[PDB]
Amino acid sequence: TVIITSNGSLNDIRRFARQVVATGDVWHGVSSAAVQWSWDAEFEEVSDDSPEFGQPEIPVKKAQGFVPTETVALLFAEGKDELEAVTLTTGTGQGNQPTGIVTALAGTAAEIAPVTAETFALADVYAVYEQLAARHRRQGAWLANNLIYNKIRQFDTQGGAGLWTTIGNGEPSQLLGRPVGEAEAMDANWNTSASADNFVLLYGNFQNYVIADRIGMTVEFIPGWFAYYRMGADVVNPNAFRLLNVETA
Amino acid sequence: MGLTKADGGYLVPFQLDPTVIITSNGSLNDIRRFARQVVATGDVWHG
Amino acid sequence: VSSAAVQWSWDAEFEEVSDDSPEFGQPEIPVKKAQGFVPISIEALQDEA
Amino acid sequence: IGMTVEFIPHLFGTNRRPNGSRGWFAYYRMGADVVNPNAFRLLNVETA
Repeated sequence: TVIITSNGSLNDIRRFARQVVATGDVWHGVSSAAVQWSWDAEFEEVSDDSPEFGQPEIPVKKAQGFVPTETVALLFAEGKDELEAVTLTTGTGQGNQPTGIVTALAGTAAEIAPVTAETFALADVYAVYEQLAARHRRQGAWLANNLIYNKIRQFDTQGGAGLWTTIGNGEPSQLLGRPVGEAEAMDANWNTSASADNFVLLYGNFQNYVIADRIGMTVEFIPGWFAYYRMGADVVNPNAFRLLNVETA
Repeated sequence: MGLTKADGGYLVPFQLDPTVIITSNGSLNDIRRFARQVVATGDVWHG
Repeated sequence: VSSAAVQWSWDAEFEEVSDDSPEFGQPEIPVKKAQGFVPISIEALQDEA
Repeated sequence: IGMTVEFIPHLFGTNRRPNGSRGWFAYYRMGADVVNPNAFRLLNVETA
């Protein structure tokens, strides 16, 4: 056997995200907006209310690796899992990479500044949860790095309305009556980090983040070993999330 | 022979999800579960 | 033996794969000895119970 | 041999590494000639 010395990565996006099987190279959908009504008087001509339609688009991309038996399979699988996790958490979207949720949400109206500049408090969690629309709010999930959850644990000192759980207990399953997910590939500090933007928390309806899968992990033998894998992902509705951004300067 | 159209890209079939997605925020309200409701039969209701 | 994971990459169509080659280490654990001895007399062995 | 189609599962790039493409090979063998030239008649028109 072999002892793996790589840190690896963990991600829970696929636990909540919507997965659809795309037969072709590109997946297509249809978006719409509701009709507009008005209060009209008697014998008044009704206003024209033609709806507008749109079409999202999901290209399918390709990731492959090559080594010039079961040991090789495991070494391929670990790298595949790590790459998939890091890219789903954040992918540049441009070039040859699928779009990640953090990349696709930056610059959208979903981005929110904290109540106190360069500070993480209990008001920020409630602000992220409450600014979302009710339809998406009642059905959604969280996502952050474990450092953030530990900081949340370290808010209650006297036992008030901050007692998520006590020491000697595992990581609680629910936060504010909602499922909790974690991802090692999210920023968790703003002091030592040299970046201006720090996206640390996320909450929203994850059925609006569509991941399209085409071909699973396949391994061949050339008389080296060749393996490749295809997927694609992007966001349909950008106003079903509320991303937090601590801004340093 | 790539996925470009002139190199065999015309062969792939167009894929579409027929179901629709509504991007409007909508609204939720709870007046109707607390308020009193009456059945009008004309144009006005008097009391 | 110990090793690391293969570094996958995002490649376009008709793009040659990178030279992804892992490396294998070798931990070293020798075995060592501990011992202790006590002598006893014949008279003591006969008398003491 | 008649027309035969052979499938190549892997192609390689400049640096002799796979580039994610496959191949289709086909070959044909034939030969022909004339034994008796005198047993044929051919009409030729020479236009200046």
